[PDB]
Amino acid sequence: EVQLQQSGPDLVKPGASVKISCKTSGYTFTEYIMHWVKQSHGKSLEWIGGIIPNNGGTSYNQKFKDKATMTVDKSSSTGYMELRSLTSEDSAVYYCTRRALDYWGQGTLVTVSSASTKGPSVFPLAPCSRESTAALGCLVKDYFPEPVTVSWNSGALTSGVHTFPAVLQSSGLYSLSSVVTVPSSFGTQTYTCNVDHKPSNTKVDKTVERCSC
Amino acid sequence: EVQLQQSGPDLVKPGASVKISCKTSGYTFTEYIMHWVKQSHGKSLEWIGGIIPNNGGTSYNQKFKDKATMTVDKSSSTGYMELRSLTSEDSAVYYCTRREVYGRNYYALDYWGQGTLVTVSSASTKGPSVFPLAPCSRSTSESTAALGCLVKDYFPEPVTVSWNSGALTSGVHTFPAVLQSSGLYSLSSVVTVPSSNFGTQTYTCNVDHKPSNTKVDKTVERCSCVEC
Amino acid sequence: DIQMTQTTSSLSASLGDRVTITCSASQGINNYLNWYQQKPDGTVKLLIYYTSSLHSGVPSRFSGSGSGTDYSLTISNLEPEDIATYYCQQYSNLPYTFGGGTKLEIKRTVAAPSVFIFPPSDEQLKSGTASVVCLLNNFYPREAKVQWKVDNALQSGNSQESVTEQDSKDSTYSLSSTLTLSKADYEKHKVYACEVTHQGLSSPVTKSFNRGE
Amino acid sequence: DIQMTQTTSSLSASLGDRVTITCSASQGINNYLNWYQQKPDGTVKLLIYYTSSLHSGVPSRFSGSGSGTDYSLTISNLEPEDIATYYCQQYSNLPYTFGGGTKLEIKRTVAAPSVFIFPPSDEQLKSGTASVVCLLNNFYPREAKVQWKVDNALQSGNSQESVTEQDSKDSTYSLSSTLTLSKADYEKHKVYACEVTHQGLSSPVTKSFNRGE
Repeated sequence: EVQLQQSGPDLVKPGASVKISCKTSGYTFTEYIMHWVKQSHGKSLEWIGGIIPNNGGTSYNQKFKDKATMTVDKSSSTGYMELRSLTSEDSAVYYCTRRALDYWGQGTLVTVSSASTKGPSVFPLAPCSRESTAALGCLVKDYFPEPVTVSWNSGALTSGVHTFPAVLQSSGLYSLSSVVTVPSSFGTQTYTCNVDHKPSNTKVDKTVERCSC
Repeated sequence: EVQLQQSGPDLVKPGASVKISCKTSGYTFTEYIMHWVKQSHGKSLEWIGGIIPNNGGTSYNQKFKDKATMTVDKSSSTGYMELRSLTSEDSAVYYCTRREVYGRNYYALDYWGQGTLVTVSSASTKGPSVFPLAPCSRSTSESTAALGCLVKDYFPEPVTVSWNSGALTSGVHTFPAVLQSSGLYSLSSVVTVPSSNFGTQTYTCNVDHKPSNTKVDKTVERCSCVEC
Repeated sequence: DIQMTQTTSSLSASLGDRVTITCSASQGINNYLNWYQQKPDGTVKLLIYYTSSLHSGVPSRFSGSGSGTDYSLTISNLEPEDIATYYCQQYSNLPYTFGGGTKLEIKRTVAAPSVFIFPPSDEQLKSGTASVVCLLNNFYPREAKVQWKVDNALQSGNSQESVTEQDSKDSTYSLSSTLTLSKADYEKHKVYACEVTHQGLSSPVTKSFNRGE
Repeated sequence: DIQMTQTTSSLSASLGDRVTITCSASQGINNYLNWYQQKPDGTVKLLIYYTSSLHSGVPSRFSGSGSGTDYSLTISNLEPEDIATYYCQQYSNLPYTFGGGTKLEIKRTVAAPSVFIFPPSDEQLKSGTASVVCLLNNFYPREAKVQWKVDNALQSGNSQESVTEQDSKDSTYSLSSTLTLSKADYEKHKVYACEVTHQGLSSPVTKSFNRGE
């Protein structure tokens, strides 16, 4: 299967540079042109440019000519894009693609900010009193930057799970809730949320205890 | 104030050696003799020996002559004792003490260190797990509510437990550890309060296990709300 | 650059309905037009190339037509997994440009939210802040009103909402609302209530708890 | 070596009473005898030196007398903070030797225990073990019986007790009893009860919970 594996999310400072990688497999790297696309949050797609892996020839959207530099490593079937002179306007998801653009990478989230990394606090969401379903969750509060991942019981519990999109608080830190609804009668079942914030190297397991009196 | 500050608790393997220190202050180190004492768990005090810091002369209880070696460092006002060829019978608290002289030849141990716990074992260090003991109000006519922390499966002794970083002491009972059949220790620390609910006060136990460098803060949820 | 327009940005239709998405160019692009599907996941796939040709794995219920400046994507009978944003892209001239996208959601029958309220944990509370969370689970349509009351006093400007993307199976939404208070303010008051207005509810539902006392 | 004996190992007396602790030597020690106090916390202090002389800070209600082989430490009126173990020590001959010690506790009025039962946390339970804790708070005298019942079946050999030292203020004891079970065994049964017998209770008190609810 054709596959484009992009590097993970990155927080970088304004004025600095960042380099995104795109590791290909399943086809002959040198036989297909590679294109990069930008998508700002809640916005449309923008073509950045394309690179011919065999020689290294590039064409750029004029809007990105002083912004992006595309390179390849033929030995590892990997394309790179470097973004320089970063501003908050460069905060976006960036996709590598193969040329129509028939196959796409999963995207890399770049956050441009001078603010420091901060790991989340994880608090239980437990009801006060002891219907066919009860609800509990974890509040994942005061982290930066995106993203966090939340699983339940190490991934064994997926049914009834809603992990909400993070919202930026007025403090400039993110917060989200992850909730589970489960059979109201639960007696033999424990409920542990597993929170991972890679930017801060934070991993938190929080067992949610019932208020059963 | 006279003070003898002893080194922290130590886990050491059988056949090995251990060196305990006793850092003095408040008096002139070289002007007072220092004695060491052993106390096995649940047992009486035993005199090991004494050392004259100024020259380094020693006298030993014959029972410890192949066991203990006493030294001093005058530059740091510190006395040391080294125990060799360790066995489980050397597991004990060891005290350094200051000897005072009164008349011609009246002697007593007028000030004591806080003691150093030596555990001799081949078993590895293990930090505790801390679980909540959650308050259930069983009746409406309860004059006291109770909660706590269970500090389970650690080795060796000791652990220290405080509540709300030491600000809560009234009503606290931290029980003696018990050795489980697994060879690991467990204890509970509980708080009781006059049942005025709990007020606006929250309850966090602070557990410190120095041997494993473990510090755990565990908030015990009160669950002092109701929907109805 | 060639401006690509998708006049309809947002679109909802019933399961089984026939849907048509529009794409217009500021000049003639001579059938050099592709269509892409982007899931809520953020993953992108090619649907159609050169106006009407289907990409591998694309079911035949997808089709495309057009010429000159005006093009159409048709979904003949709408399945639940067709929830996505659809983008057109011209390659007549560099730079490649994309339309603004059309987001597609499903019309289902009205479904009332299950409502749950969660008090703040003591673990959070001791650090000086209280988060109170109201959850609305699996409802339709998205439009919903959440009002916070504290001793029956309507709160304002101290809450934030987050809404899930439409579920791929049951086509419902879920919503969280977080009320944030200082420890001090929290400890002044007794009764905490979120009131929910929604079309599936005959009248507003209130969930509440009393902070001890 | 000179054997030092304290014929009475354990002693209880009322607040305000006069207490005398005995120390005998296997030969004459010519008044070369000291007394030490060890608190429950393990801290040691000198009380008396050379039979009768008081150490700094020792209140005058402490006194010491004797000669030859037999010596006495007297506390004229017993305060609550005199709870401790008292040791004699000869320095007539090397090696210095100590008596076996005399533990002093207070007689107060009978006080019934407050009893509490605690189920295992889910946090513990998910790891495969269940600890059930029964607490007896602030009672006198020390003698107390705890029996565990599981679906009204008396448990044996699967619990451990711990008892505090006598409180320095109210002169009471507290006791914890921990019943330990596998997760599987725990989840077989429903009703968990600790039954408490004590002199201050007119009849045995049972505290219980049912698992699940």
